[PDB]
Amino acid sequence: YKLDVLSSVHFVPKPASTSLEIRVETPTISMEDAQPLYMSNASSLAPQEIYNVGKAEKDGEIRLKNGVAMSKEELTREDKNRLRRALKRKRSKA
Amino acid sequence: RAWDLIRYRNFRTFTGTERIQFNCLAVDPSGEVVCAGSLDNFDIHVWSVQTGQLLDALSGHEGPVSCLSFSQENSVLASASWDKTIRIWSIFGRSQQVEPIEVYSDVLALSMRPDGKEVAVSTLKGQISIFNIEDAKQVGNIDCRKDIISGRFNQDRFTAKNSERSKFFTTIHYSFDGMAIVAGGNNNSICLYDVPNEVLLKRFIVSRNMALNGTLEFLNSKKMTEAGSLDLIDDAGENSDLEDRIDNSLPGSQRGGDLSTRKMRPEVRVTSVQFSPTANAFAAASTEGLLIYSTNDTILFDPFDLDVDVTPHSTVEALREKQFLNALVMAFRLNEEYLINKVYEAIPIKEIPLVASNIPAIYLPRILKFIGDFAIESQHIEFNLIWIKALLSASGGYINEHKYLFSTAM
Amino acid sequence: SLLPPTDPFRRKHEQLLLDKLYAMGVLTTKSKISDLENKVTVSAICRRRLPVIMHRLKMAETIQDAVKFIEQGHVRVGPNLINDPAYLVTRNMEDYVTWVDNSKIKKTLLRYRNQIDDFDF
Amino acid sequence: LREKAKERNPDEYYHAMHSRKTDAKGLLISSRHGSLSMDQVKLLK
Amino acid sequence: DDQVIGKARSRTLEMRLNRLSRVNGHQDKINKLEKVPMHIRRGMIDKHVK
Amino acid sequence: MLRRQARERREYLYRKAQELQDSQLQQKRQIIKQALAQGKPLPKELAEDESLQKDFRYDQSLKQVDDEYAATSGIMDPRIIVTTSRDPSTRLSQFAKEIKLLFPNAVRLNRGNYVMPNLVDACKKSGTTDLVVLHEHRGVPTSLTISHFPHGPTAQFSLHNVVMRHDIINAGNQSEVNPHLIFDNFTTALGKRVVCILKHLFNAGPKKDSERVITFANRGDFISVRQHVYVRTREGVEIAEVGPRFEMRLFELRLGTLENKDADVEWQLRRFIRTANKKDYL
Amino acid sequence: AVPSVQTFGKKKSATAVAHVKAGKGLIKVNGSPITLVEPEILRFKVYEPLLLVGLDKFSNIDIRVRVTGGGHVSQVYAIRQAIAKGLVAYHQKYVDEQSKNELKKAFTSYDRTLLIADSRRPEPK
RNA sequence: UGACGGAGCCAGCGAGUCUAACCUUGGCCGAGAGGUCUUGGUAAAAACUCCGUCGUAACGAGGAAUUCCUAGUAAGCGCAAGUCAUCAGCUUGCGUUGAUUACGUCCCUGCCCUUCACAC
RNA sequence: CAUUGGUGAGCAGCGAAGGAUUUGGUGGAUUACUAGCUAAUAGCAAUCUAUUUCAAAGAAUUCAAACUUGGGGGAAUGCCUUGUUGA
Ligand SMILES: [Mg+2]
Ligand SMILES: [Mg+2]
Ligand SMILES: [Mg+2]
Repeated sequence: YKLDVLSSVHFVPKPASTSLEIRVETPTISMEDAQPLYMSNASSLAPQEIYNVGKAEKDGEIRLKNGVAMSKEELTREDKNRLRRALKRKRSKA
Repeated sequence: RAWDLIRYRNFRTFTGTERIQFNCLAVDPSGEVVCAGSLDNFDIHVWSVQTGQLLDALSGHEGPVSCLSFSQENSVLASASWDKTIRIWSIFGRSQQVEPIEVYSDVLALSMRPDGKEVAVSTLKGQISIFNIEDAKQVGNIDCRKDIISGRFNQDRFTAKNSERSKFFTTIHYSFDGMAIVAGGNNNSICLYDVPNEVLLKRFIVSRNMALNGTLEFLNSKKMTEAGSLDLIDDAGENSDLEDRIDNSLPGSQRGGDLSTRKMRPEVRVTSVQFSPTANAFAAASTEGLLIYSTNDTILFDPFDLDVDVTPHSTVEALREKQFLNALVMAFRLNEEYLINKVYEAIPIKEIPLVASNIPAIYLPRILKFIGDFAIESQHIEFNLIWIKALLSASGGYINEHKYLFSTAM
Repeated sequence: SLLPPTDPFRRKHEQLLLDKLYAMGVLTTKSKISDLENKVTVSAICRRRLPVIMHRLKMAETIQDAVKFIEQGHVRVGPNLINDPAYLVTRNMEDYVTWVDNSKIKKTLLRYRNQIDDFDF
Repeated sequence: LREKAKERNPDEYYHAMHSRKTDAKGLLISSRHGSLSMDQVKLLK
Repeated sequence: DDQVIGKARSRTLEMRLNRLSRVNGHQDKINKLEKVPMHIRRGMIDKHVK
Repeated sequence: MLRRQARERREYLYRKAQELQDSQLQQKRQIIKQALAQGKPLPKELAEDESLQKDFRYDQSLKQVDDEYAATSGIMDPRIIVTTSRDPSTRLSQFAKEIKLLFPNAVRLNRGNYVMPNLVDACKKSGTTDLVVLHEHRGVPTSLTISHFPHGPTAQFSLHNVVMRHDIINAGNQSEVNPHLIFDNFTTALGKRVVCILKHLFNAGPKKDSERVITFANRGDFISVRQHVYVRTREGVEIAEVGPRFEMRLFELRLGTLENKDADVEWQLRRFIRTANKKDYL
Repeated sequence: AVPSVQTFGKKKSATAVAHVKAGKGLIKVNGSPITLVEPEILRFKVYEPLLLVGLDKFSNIDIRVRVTGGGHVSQVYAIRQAIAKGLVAYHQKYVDEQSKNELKKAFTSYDRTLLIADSRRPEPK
């Protein structure tokens, strides 16, 4: 602080770093300052954040990000192979 | 840092690889590209909003980049530097092109026309030069060194007239119509110029506080003594409380610290100026605070196209005779807010479509301005919506042809 | 120094302090950590004041002369005139120390070499 | 000498610049010996 | 060595370096008593001896 | 810019001269570190040096690519301009294009009436990393100089046995992937210096299955430069020449841009010394 | 002292130094009248300032231009730039600033190169 | 879009007591070495502007194919230097005059990449 | 030939009981004008002070009080804290 003020804040920025923050769902009005007005009424967490369609809880079920769910019993064999191959490519990228 | 106002989250943050201080910023109209400049890099860093990746670094300036702006229509990027030059970057498109334009002195500020066809720059010489972007040739120049009012500081050993401390404008902005420029700097003046005719419409004194250092051009000779200015003597020791007596000032600090750190009086200066998108007003950030100047009161009598026959009495006679269009037009020719309001509310709902279709094109911008200002605080929500519906349907095409005449009203 | 020599925290902060002080110009070299004690002095900070840097850039014949020119409003750093002779100039900002455009000193510099152009002035 | 030329600071100011003069070509002119008033000339004549 | 911090580190390092230096360095140069006034040092020695 | 570049060079030059003075100090600290770890007695000079022992407490916590290239090594891809001498012949223009294709991020620029100070100043403004200038004798390339911006070094080579790809019929088009690099038989410090200069002309991080390889093979100070395309077979590798062939011999290396003829020479070829033939410097 | 101003015009290697002072309308280039400037085909080029602002303004000043370096065309452009800059500077220093603004407006409207140097610095691509 | 002659006139690089021919005819002096003189042959800024005169065996601006090229760029003109590699059957610099056409497209040909809000 | 170098000798032109340059002192402004003193609900302004004294009220265990120190290492004798001895 002292050196920055001495140099009239012409310093060289610090090296960048990454840190984690926790955001708690709350009404957007609370985050604002205290006055007889509010600007936004939404929630602090987006709908994706509250719920993301993920891996199927049941083993026999297959669930995708788009929300489509298929049980392994109903899938035809050609579809099982197609989904298995699609699984391989996704894993290979990651 | 990008901020999302609906949820108040810093949804993204951009940073250069070499950790450079950023002093200016520009955002694409599409909101998909962000460019920032620095006073120690000489390059313009560009980021992608969706990804956060540094798309590219624009090079070519031989001095620090002082300011940036995207064209709202053409989407070109205009940058100016202390390199005494201006460069127009066509970053979008298959081929990247740069068009440098030379200027007589260091460029301190830059404003982009809403049309996107011209750019104005304030130079260290106290000049506002307007250039044509497509043709890259100068189209106007406004001299401003004489207009600027700069005060002598208590610590200065040289006169204000000979002082070259701030005789230039560090910030400028167009009016949304495109016919006026409002300028400010590290000086006690805000000057409002008219672009097409290159004249000073008006000058505003930012402050009249003798506490601020730069207010006065001439200082009282009684303060001067054999020791020096009586003001420069520090009277902190006289204060009774210890906290007031403590001096935490660093020897050479000029900026970026608390007031206790500086040890010198605050200096009257305007950091930024802008026009109101929706009203005939402008706001200037200064030391004391954000001054807002507006034309709301409208006590002035500024008639348009009067004749002897036009009179406040005559307008009321037209209303009683049920000549609504003539009553409304004569009210506009007088340009009296109360008379416009009286005629506006006296037109029956059945007659609104007939009147709206028959209003002359010259008075169309005036009615739209009145409705917007009147509707925001009035209680007649439905009546105003009926009028707006009639006006847009009747003269929607005309407003489209002239977007910048009707921008603030719309 | 009293932290263990192999500590990652010790090495990080010591380099950061060396990085910052060199940028200000207080420290001439970044190589040796011992410089933070031996070569950190008031003279090192005073040597970065505007009058001294003018003297080293040969803008003035003496530090006293440089102070007078600053007090007389001939010196600007970037676009800002500075009449404070205690302004500390970082290494990056030493490039922008120069005379004011309408300074009588600039005219003498250009007039001496017969390179004065009155269009600029 | 070339390095001195390249590293020259355009803003270097010396008080002697007033007394010293430069030719049209750009070279320093040096007086061989370092004008006479009429009263001096009348006595010499 | 990695765990030790504080004055223990500073006093440990100095003791080690003095031990190594004693072999080849001249006795006068390697060890020098810090300058103290006589009336203080004689007082310090007397109290320590007690 | 010009003021900033000038000061940065002076600070860089000043830093070096201090480092040469500090080299003795660094070795002294190494002796102290060894003695503490091993327990052996210190030498007499170190034993009586009280200042160094005090300094050692702060300097105990102290720990490659060349200094010019260290800042951007593996971070920013190079930007290269390939140019020629004034009024180049048709063959030199063709060869300059081949060198342009050799480096992934090279751009060919016409040198008609460009001045050398103007050329380097223009390239420094645009962020160019290296500049390649080619010379010829009656349509035969003879020399190749590589100037690394903003402050050097400038390495000059003489080309022999040049076989351009234009001399090949039905050769086809080149592949422009980021190529793999082979630097064979570079041992001496000068050899490492040359390798660092040549390595940084290419993009960092080629794909593992990249099918293009560029090899610089040192054979008695004559670096053979070849470009090959390979296909991994079931029992080995099969390669094919893509060209061009040429052998480049370093004869000068200066610490500055090619414009500055006054730049201090890092290394030069002494041809008339009596023992010139015996030793190979690279 | 006689009020005088000095200006430079430059085009490639050609450099022209213009000295503008109070006088009686005496325009000379390299010690000869402006009417003798060569090549004749480009003579009106060097006349362009004199005609654009009118000869009446020059009736109260003397201009002396000395040109060195470059070829014929670049020398002509240096002369015209120097003349325009000298006139503007003289009207700035020893006449009202209103006339300065009018002169600058006229010169910039006709050809901005009269005032600002036309420098074709290389731009790599 | 000529030749001849005259006139006018415009550059930037470059400065080691270092810069530089050959073969003959003969006089004189000199012990010689050689010195001096005499003699014939061979070799070894331009563009630009103005004015005056004449006058419109091989080859008369180069086929098929193929290559290169985007602004102080292509092309024209001359002047210097020869910088430990290369170069004089030439090489590298320097200035002067200075354009036409594109600055769009993935249609063809190759190379390459992919499969933290709001809105989509 | 050019001096936009110095020093002089003179015209044209301007031109009402002279003109030009430099400098010391004081006065008025440089913030927006409701009068002087005191023991001040009134006296004085020529002061009284020969009524100017009494009465009433008025004293936090805050009985706390360096927010005030350039860095490293100590501090014999001092000083601070804590216990302890004998009155
Ligand atoms: Mg060419
Ligand atoms: Mg040539
Ligand atoms: Mg060549």
